[PDB]
Amino acid sequence: EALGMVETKGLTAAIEAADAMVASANVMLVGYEKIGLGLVTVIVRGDVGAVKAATDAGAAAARNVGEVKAVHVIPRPEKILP
Amino acid sequence: QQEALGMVETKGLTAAIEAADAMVASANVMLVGYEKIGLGLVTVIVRGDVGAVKAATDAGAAAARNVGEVKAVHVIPRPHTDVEKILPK
Amino acid sequence: EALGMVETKGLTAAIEAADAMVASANVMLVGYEKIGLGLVTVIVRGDVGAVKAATDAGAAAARNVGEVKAVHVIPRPEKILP
Amino acid sequence: QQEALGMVETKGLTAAIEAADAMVASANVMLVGYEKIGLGLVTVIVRGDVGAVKAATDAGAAAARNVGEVKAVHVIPRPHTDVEKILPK
Amino acid sequence: QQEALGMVETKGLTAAIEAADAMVASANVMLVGYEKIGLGLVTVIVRGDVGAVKAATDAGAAAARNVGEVKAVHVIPRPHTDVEKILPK
Amino acid sequence: EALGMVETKGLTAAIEAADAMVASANVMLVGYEKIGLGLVTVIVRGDVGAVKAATDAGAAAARNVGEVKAVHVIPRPEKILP
Repeated sequence: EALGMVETKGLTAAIEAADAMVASANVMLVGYEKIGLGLVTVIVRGDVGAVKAATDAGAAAARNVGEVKAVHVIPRPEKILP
Repeated sequence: QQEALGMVETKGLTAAIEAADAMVASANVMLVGYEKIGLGLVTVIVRGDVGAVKAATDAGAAAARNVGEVKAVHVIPRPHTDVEKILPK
Repeated sequence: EALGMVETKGLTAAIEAADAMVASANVMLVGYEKIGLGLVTVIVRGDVGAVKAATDAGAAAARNVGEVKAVHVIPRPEKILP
Repeated sequence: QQEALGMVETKGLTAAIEAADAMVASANVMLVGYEKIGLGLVTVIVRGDVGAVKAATDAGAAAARNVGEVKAVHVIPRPHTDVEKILPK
Repeated sequence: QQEALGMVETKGLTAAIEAADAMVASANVMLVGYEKIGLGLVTVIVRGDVGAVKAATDAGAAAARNVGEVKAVHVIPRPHTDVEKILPK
Repeated sequence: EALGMVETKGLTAAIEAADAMVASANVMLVGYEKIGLGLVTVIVRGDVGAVKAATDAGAAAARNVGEVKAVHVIPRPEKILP
């Protein structure tokens, strides 16, 4: 049960990422995190395969809207989230 | 391709309220809400038909431009079963 | 029943605007909004005439304290506020 | 011209607490509170007589300057019926 | 010199979650939590033995560097009676 | 019963200051304050002597981690805090 995240500059690029990820595979949206400097992180949860597929599609879709600052998959054993 | 989310991201809140007003008066769109992400950035979100949403965002963006900076303008067509599920809310 | 707003860089310029607007005409102070980057929006509600008079006086008074970033009147039919 | 609001806006919180202390010890002014607006900006607000408020803000600004940056210093004379009504509180 | 606090401060949240994961898998350290201070800065805090904490922070910092910027890496040895008392929590 | 504070750029430098202050003298940690721009203020309370000793040690320790923006002691008569 992996965690996946797309970090963007702008919220529009983050919602675009969230839409692309959930349509792409069997992943559940955990939520959003605002850390300032116009930075928003979109977090998904699901099996490793579904998470890797979702983040690649979420990053590719956000890229067309705004600047993607980070794309990452953590195949974890939600304790690690804020 | 029937249901959609629309957004106008501005630098300044006045430009965002101006966008929200122009959107709802220009097309058959319902205001979902606002989001503050820091750096003076505010996102205005609307919901309605893809055609209505594309028309609202173009009018929202044009009206906000007269007040402040518009940083982003975007339309996301949605499945219609859980249109608002992808929003932070 | 119009909405009026003065957006400033600095809070002192915003409180100065709020004071000038409420003394100028029959307008009710809705509140303040902080959006970061030192930006503060002062919002008033009242009839269109009273709102246009208040915002012109609020902008002119704030100008003497700090930098006014936006001045606007919306003659609306509070649903549109955050 | 009898009741007034006073403010000292600083870059840094230490300079703001230093201003608040200098204000209350220098003149017959009551501390209303603080406001954080981002960009490291903090506003200290005082209430009292116009004369006392002008004297407190000058001492608050001078004391804060030794600690940090002072971005704004201002006095607003108020009607006395609803002195604090204009504040965000 | 037995109990310690460790921290990795990053620009970006993804780099912070990556640090948190690398820390807990690399050494016998417990994740305390996160702190957002603005400017896109996030601090990840761990608790454990001084040796384990120095090993976790080095692995957390190295793993975060592959994702984003690491702004600070630090180890604070603690008395063991009230290890977490100094944290903002 | 004085107030003492160390203002830093970064949270790590602030926690380092808090640790150095509490070990240095008989001072109680009031708390932390985040004002944005990566600025964090660490506040202590105790007798004037203990507070002056704590802030000097807290500033010296933070200096080795990050940039200290302010160091100050107020020998007060907690009303003055946010």
